[PDB]
Amino acid sequence: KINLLDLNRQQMREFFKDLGEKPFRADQVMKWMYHYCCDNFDEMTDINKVLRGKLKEVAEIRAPEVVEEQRSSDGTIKWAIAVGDQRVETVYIPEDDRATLAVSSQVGCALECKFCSTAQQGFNRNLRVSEIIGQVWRAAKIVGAAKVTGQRPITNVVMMGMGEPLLNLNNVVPAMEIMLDDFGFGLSKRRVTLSTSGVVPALDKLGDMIDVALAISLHAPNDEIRDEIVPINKKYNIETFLAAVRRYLEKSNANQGRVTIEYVMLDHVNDGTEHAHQLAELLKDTPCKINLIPWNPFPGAPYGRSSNSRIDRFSKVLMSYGFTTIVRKTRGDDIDAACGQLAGDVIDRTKRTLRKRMQ
Ligand SMILES: C[S@@+](CC[C@H](N)C(=O)[O-])C[C@H]1O[C@@H](n2cnc3c(N)ncnc32)[C@H](O)[C@@H]1O
Ligand code: SF4
Repeated sequence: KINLLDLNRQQMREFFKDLGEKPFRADQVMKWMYHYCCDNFDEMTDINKVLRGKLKEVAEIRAPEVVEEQRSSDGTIKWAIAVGDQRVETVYIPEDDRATLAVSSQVGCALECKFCSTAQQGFNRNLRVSEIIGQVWRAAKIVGAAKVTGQRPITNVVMMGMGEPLLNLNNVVPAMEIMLDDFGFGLSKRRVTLSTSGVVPALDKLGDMIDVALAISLHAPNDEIRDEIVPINKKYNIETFLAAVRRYLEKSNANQGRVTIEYVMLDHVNDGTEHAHQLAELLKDTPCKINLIPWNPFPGAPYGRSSNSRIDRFSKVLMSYGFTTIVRKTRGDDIDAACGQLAGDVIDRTKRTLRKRMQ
């Protein structure tokens, strides 16, 4: 069967057209899928029985299943999401004004950032469209669909889970189109954020095919430090990445002329005042919002979390130059906040297979 979660509205309309139906019936079906979090054609009351019969025969609504769940005391929910044999993560982060979902793009990652727990695993495969938007669907359902509960479950989506989004453009863009779509999750392009370590050629391509909010993962004042922290800097350095960001903003207006800059705080690597000064000079031409993220530790990594006093000094240096700097609050401290810890080692795959036999 065709999984309807793989399709955007354009593709959803043409599918129904081959079924012998008028375009807006696809829109009507999407609405049941995303506004009500429905995966059952029998539950769709305002669709005629004939159309309902065609859909059950050739189509399915199969969302990724939750294999594990962790609820924090601050509201943060973290899920291990099954995608065939392997596992990926999805984190729900509730706030006062916003509700943010962290979605994964790939199974593992090939970019080997030394401060990321997914790096040590290595890359396995990219996710399908259904496997990316189905994280949102599944999260929305469990949290509570908009037209079921009355309140939207998810107001903000950030592609900051496992994987590098820009190395999966073919599946990530259509999935984001569904997030943006009114018959999908009806999100503003300000509320859909793609994070990237800096795959420059792909970033130039992203701007030609969609307009969403960009956030860059910088983590360094210079190229000498970033070669160590973020290996892709060896291929596309900071000034090549910054120049690519300006080219994107000339096409994009989701950022409103100001790119988001992610900057993790690692003990005595990139958190002294001398790094803040260098970073201020670096970005003097590029308008931005700087998010200072405290490093969530995990076993194995050769780094420590930066003391909050050093984070304040670092922040105040940048604020003196006139940069808008945000110190991001840590979420899920009582649980595994570290990105990629719940979905653990690769060898569990075999141990899961023996589990199902004696179930
Ligand atoms: C996991 S990456 C995925 C998207 C993209 N490849 C990127 O690097 O931006 C998203 C963000 O998670 C953050 N991150 C990854 N591992 C972390 C860790 N162990 N502690 C704190 N932040 C982490 C990085 O700063 C990065 O900006
Ligand atoms: S930080 Fe982003 S790019 Fe670097 S390894 Fe982790 S997921 Fe891949």
